[PDB]
Amino acid sequence: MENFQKVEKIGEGTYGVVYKARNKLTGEVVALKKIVPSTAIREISLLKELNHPNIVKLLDVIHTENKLYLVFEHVHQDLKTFMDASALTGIPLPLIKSYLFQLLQGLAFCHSHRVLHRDLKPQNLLINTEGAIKLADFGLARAFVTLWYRAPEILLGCKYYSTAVDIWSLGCIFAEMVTRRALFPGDSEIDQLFRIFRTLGTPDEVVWPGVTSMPDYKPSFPKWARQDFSKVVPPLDEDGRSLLSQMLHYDPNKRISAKAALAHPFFQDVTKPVPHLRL
Ligand SMILES: O=C(Nc1ccccn1)Nc1cccc2c1[C@H]1CCCN1C2=O
Repeated sequence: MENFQKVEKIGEGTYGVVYKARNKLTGEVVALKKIVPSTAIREISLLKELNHPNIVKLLDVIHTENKLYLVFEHVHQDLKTFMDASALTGIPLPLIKSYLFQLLQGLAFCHSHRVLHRDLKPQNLLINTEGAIKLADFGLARAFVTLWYRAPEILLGCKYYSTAVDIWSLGCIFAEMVTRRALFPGDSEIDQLFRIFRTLGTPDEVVWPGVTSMPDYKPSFPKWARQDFSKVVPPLDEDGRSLLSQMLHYDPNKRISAKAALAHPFFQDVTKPVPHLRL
């Protein structure tokens, strides 16, 4: 719109292009997402009221000339760029633990309001100079291609997934921060499923009741044995490995909720360290 001066392209998701921009009427720098179904307008208005320290604030919604723009608060850097900048030494454990803890508080808040993210990835986790991290793009999937973070139930064709899909994605991110390598970098839906099966074991009715009756399950899937987590995420300690194994349970009903994960022994010594970032 005319009240906004675009400074540059921040990025672009499936739902649209994002720009860093200046709001001439306030002078504030903002993240402007250019995306209209009445249903959408409604759902979005709801997201506007959801306020929490670990969620990127939706400042305003501009439905104009039959176009839809979302104006969000701007946050200094994304987690992916910080991970790449830290690949030689890795992110310090105390910061990994602070970031996971905060992300769980945000997810717990969202989940209590029945809002799922559905597409968590490093690119949409934003960090500031003060040690905080925030979830961006939450609620949009509902409102309106890396498969690395997708829960198995989505890959198997389940249409009514729950809050548990977000815990799965967070577990994959947790592992990636620790080892500095993506946990399941599949390049197609089937390759993704198979990379998951090769590490966690092909699922069956014992570990996942109902799995064989999922829309895309095939009796012909290969049968791989489960690997030990000590091999998958060294040097994560045993408390960290136990929390991770619970976030990665195959059955969505057995997967740990964001709320219960906040009381896990892993977080007993959390602190809030300030990162070493270059903007
Ligand atoms: O504030 C932001 N900063 C930033 C910095 C570097 C890279 C990306 N973003 N970004 C920001 C803020 C609100 C919403 C969105 C974003 C970007 C991140 C990926 C997709 N986008 C969104 O939908």
